[PDB]
Amino acid sequence: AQSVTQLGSHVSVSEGALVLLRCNYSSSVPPYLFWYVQYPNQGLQLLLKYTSAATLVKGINGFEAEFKKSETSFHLTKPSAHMSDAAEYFCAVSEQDDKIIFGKGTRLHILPNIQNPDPAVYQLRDSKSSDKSVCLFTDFDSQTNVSQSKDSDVYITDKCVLDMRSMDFKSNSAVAWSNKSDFACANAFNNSIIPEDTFFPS
Amino acid sequence: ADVTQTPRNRITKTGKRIMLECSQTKGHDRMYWYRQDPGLGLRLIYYSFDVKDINKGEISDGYSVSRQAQAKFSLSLESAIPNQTALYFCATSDESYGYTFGSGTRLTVVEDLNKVSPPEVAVFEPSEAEISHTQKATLVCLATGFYPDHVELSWWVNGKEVHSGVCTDPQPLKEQPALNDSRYSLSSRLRVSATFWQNPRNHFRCQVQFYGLSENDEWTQDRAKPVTQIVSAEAWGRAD
Repeated sequence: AQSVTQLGSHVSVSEGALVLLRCNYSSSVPPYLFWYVQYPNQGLQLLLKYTSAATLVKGINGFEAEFKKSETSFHLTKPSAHMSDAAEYFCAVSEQDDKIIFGKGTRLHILPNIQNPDPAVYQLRDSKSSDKSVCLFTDFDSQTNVSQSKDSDVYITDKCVLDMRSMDFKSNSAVAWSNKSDFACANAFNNSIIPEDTFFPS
Repeated sequence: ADVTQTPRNRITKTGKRIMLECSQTKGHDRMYWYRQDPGLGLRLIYYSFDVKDINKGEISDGYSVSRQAQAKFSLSLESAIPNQTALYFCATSDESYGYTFGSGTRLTVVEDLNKVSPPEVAVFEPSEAEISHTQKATLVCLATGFYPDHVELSWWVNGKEVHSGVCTDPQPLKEQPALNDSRYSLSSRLRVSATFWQNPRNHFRCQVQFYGLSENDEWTQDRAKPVTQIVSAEAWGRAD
């Protein structure tokens, strides 16, 4: 009879904005409630828990959650979204006096604040001998998304954000490649809506 | 509660009995086996409050367990099938919901070991046009033609692992999406300053750890036996 519900498998937040991850439970009697984080590649870490006691609970790094019986809620918040907050988050509940049951998880995607975008498609060459190449779509802001290719011999990856700590510099990129003789980087992203000012060098 | 699990990574053929073992030092009464799958969270398989006390969780079908000792809780796949591919976590609890998780077992079940294949890995050097336009330089690593999807990719600069300036795709893509046993590919980017790329003394290596066959596995093909191994590709900096 008891369960826990997280809303949205994947959610976005702007870099710097309030973080809000929602959890609701279905137990008649208030349960104990838990929020775990799983940073990429790693196991589960407890952030905070409601174990009757205080209604407003505090975790590391600004995380908090308020138990609200009247709306059967235990939403996780943090005041400001940082790129390091990218992870999967799991709400969990006590059940049958003998276990913890886990929600399905929500992955938090943080959209970097790119104030000076410089969208571009570049061609890169194999370091070992090669008429072998890939195309790199890079430096676009977070209004651009990348579409899967229309052609079964062209491969296109999801966008990914890197953070060059050396220069305090973040950027988006997606990669495209093909074995085809007629594959040109000018055409690699034709199935995506790209910025009108994308740079296409010679 | 040093909670430990064995094995850490395993590939198995379908139709085999496979055992995962959980051990603890704190001797808590309560022990649990969960599986994690994308979009489903952690689902309970079985749990135990003492030796010879066993309770089904939500997904107990296809598994059995034994609580051989206060310190040990074993999970078996009775006859492995592909949808038992998952990350498996054991846990202990105190009597106040204080959970301790093991660090996980990544298990992949394949129908046919003949299809196992290590990746081919290549590094693609930065565009001149990027360097001129941005004064930054992005290297791309591509790992292709691997099966199953059971790899770890890392970058190494002058022999030291680097995390800054890196982004690796969160999941590999299927080379042939219509096939149940398609091979996979994966990309990663490493971005550095143009100055750093232009130093011919700097060495850049993409490393892919592949998990495959063990020494114990039969291999009947002429091609290389696809054992667990590292495959790398490299580039040096280029003044021109």
